[PDB]
Amino acid sequence: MFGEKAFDLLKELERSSQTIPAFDDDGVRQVLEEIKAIFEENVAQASSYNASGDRSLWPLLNFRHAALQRNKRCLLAYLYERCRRIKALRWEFGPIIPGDIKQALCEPEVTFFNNYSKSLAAYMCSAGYNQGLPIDLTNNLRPPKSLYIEVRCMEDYGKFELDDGEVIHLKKNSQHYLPRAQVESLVRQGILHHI
Amino acid sequence: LRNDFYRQLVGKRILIVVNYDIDAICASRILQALFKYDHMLYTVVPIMGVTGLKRAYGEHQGDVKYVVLVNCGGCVDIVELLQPSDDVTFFICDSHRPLDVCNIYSDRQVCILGDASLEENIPAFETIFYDSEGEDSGAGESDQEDQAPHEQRILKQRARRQWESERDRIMFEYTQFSYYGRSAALMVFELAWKLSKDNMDLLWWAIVGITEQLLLGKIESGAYTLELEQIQSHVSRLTNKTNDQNTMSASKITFENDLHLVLYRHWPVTESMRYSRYSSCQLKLWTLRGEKRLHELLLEMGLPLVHARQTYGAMDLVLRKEFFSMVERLAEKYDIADIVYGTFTLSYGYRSRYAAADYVYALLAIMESVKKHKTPEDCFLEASDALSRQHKQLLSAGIDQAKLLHAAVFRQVQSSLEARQVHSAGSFFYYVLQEEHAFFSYPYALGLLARFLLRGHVATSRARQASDLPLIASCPLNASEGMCLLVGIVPVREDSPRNFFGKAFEQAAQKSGVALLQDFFEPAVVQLRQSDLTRFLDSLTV
Repeated sequence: MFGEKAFDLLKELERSSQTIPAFDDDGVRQVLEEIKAIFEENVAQASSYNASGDRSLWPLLNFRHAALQRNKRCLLAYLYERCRRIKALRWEFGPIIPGDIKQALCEPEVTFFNNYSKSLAAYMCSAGYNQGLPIDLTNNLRPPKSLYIEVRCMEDYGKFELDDGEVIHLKKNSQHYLPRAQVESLVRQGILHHI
Repeated sequence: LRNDFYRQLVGKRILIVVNYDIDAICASRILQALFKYDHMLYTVVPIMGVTGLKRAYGEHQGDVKYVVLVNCGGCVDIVELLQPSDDVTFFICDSHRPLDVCNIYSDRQVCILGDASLEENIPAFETIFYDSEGEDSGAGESDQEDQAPHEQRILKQRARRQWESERDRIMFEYTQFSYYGRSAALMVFELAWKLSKDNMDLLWWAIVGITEQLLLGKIESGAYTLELEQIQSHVSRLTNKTNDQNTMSASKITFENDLHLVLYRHWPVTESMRYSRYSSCQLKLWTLRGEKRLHELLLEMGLPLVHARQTYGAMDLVLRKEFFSMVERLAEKYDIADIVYGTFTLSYGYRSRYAAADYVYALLAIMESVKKHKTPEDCFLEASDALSRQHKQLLSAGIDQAKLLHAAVFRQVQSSLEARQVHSAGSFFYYVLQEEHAFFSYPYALGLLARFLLRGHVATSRARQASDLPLIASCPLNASEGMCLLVGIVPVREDSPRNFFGKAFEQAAQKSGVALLQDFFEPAVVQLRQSDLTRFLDSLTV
């Protein structure tokens, strides 16, 4: 408001807990149309004879400084909480099943997202094995059993199961030719509290 | 017998459970637990109808090997129904026994659970596909021109003579009457009992399985006064504690001789003496007089009236302990004889001591034919998620729902009877109905409707001339734009002489035939158009 809105900025995701319909790129547009409205004054009097080198201008310096503080750190929040919750579900699956939308990528976030994906790439490479065994770590926790059967679940959408089946219809009654490598992604996104 | 086949069962499977039942869930949750024991993942299935089954196999159209269906089988020559069946392992275990033998033979892809004191169909196949007329088996199946290793064509005459003279017994099969047979998963209990499984809750589940259709009026027990030996012999003989049973959780389950009047335990009395058939009809309470004869029995018991409108659980002590200690002996002499039967009971803990059948009358009431369009399968998934010891917030809601239905039932019976809606209409009795209820949409509740009117009218307004005649009923579905449901039901008190109507309605279908369906594996049921029954009823008289 004069530096308050970030609690309003995540509110696009207010309902999006684990029953999420979809997500969007809210709250940047007018808000960084600000920053080019203000730099004019922030560097207006740089070593100027506008006041002939006098002490009085010290509030202006700190004005710029705190403005930068608030802007940058709300940016860190709008970055880091997005990455962190998405990192939770991205530990609940690789890039097998990515986000519900991939339309709310705040455009530069391609680098951000994919770098963290390559965080897990490094993780896989060094960990698991020295050459790198991608170590099955947070999903598909069945003890050694059959490889190919389907079962019942509870209505997920997004429909991104590209893994090894023709079309499995990943919802309740995703009940078709499912191999093990097909069904390798789900433990908790809202799917199989019930076989 | 699968002490030998069960060691085949490790690889992948599909566990199907055909259309909704209490035999179903009881016989299947046990197998769920079994198959999560030896580390296999598997599949449980809902069936809403045989089309759901064919699309299910279509939806499971792979080469899955150990495919299973339970409590079905009489639909097709299932080899003919099932094309991709080439050498796949099928399993039946159904108690609807009167099935054709085309399904039994071809010993690759079926499992003949043929075991009974009835060697009644031994040559039953030796002429149907083995012989033929108007078609080298060296029989009528092959050529019939004096080429098969009084006239040249009396071959066919003797062939059809044998054929039809034993269609005297083929028409006896599937064309005179239907039933069910034996249990749903008591065989499965004794199967698993070799594997050292002392799951008391499994005993309770199979008790639920039997006491559904232990209803010797609905479906026969037979084994009953023999299972008072058998089931106790399963459980009673093997005692894990002779001295340590004063325990909190799941104390080793018991048996006692109690009654089948509805919900004696959880409700007050004078409304719960009112909703059963055997206590009501034999005391005739929908007329005013029945309250008086009831009252004069309450005298002889001398319970208080105020108490008889308090919950049995809510009464003071000594009456509520001495209740059945009295009723069993001074009810035999006052028109009612046969509510006392053989059943079980146990508590989990301290809350209260559930009644061994009082789940099924909540289960039957969990069939919520709601307009959300999903709820039957969700009702299944709730039901099998109910029978445990864990989920219990919902069983009370089930009881509440059940009782309010059971006291809505009568509300229509007085309405229908004393207006004399009992249309005779010839050789049988006949009923008709007009608009929809969420109560009695589906047919289980509909048979429950019929089986109060029936006893009431047919017992009380006639001589003994017509007390043995059968039943039908309408039931509309404003759900599906007008289909005018019907169900067939039997005459009075003939336990073994069960339904003619395994097909008998199909007489009029043979004569004229109008948009008839048999979508359920249940035979005792049909489904129609909205009002295209009247001429079909004129046909369906004889």
